[PDB]
Amino acid sequence: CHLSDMLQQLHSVNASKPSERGLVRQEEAEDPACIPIFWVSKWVDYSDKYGLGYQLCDNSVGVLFNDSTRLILYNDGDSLQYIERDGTESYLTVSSHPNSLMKKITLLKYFRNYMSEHLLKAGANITPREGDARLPYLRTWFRTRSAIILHLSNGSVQINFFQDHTKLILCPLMAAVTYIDEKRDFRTYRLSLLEEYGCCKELASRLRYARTMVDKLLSS
Amino acid sequence: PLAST
Ligand SMILES: *N[C@@H](CCCNC(=O)[C@H](*)CCCCCCCCc1ccccc1)C(N)=O
Repeated sequence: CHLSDMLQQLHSVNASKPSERGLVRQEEAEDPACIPIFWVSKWVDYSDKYGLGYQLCDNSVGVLFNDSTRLILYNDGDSLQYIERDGTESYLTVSSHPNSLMKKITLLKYFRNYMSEHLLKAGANITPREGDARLPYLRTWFRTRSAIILHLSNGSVQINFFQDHTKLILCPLMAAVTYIDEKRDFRTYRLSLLEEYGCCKELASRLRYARTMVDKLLSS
Repeated sequence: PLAST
């Protein structure tokens, strides 16, 4: 599936030792056609009580509740998507929703209200690529000493590093990685071209770490 | 609770 493909793609680049080239030509691996459509722009870890709330770059909001269910509010402010633990999806609206979801809608709004007003948008300067097509939800997440790892249902894996605020957005369908550096500049690369042309030690180190993180996701 | 940047 997506994670197995991502692992293969990362291993292939990492095995090639991209930073150890005679002449690294990192810029030759850039491909703006592979810029992602979706990534996580902000998040709140309230997992001691309710779960993890997050906002995607399209200003939609989601919550992965502690009971392994998900509720998504589209950026129109009314459309909802509810995903049961099985993955069973239901579409509804805030204006017309079963009373059984009132509590979870209320929790999502508390998350939304906080995030719209008070957190920075990751990738605020990134224009998504032109698309056609499905809104993803948060499948899994965890935190380590160095990063928070966010796995979306479209296969994308996002890794936000705590120390220096650098970020990776990995897509196994594009076989691409977007790297946001500490200055918030960003580049999108085709992983196969990073294997061909190489890259700096900073990006190579984060791609080695990313492979370790995908191993963790695979082990659930 | 923890927050993004
Ligand atoms: N990076 C920001 C500054 C970040 C300051 N830190 C945070 O905002 C971390 C998150 C703090 C906890 C918020 C918890 C409340 C969530 C809402 C909720 C959900 C369910 C029930 C009740 C309440 C910057 N601007 O630089």
